[PDB]
Amino acid sequence: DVVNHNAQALNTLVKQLSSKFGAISSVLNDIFSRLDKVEAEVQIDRLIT
Amino acid sequence: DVVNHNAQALNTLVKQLSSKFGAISSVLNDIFSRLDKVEAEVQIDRLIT
Amino acid sequence: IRGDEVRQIAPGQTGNIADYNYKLPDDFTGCVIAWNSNKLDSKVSGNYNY
Repeated sequence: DVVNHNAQALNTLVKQLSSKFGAISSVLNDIFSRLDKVEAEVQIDRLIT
Repeated sequence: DVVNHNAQALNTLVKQLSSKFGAISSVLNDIFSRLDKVEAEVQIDRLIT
Repeated sequence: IRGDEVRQIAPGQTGNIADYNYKLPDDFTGCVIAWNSNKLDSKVSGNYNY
């Protein structure tokens, strides 16, 4: 379990890079290119949070 | 370290008042004087959170 | 500005006015005012001063 609690807790974290968190996309460059700067700085703020 | 850990935790808690958290300013009176209520409430919500 | 391009005076926009003529900074903090000037600029022959 000392192995199994450490391999799992990373795999939960790394897969959290695939989440949107209410934004339109999980990819930074799609938000940077498909939106205005004042709205990209809100959606990317949501992703950062 | 018991002296140090309770001194680094407080000072950091001071320095995180300089963070904007995606708002237009880290000073609340500037937000309340430069914007009207409906616009400034989002910025104050971000700072409070 | 010709009225069909009055929306082009905005930060973060692309157009013939917005690129070849002038650009507003993305961090611009100010105001934009527009007004009709048909009685002062529009001529029957055509105003070539602009």
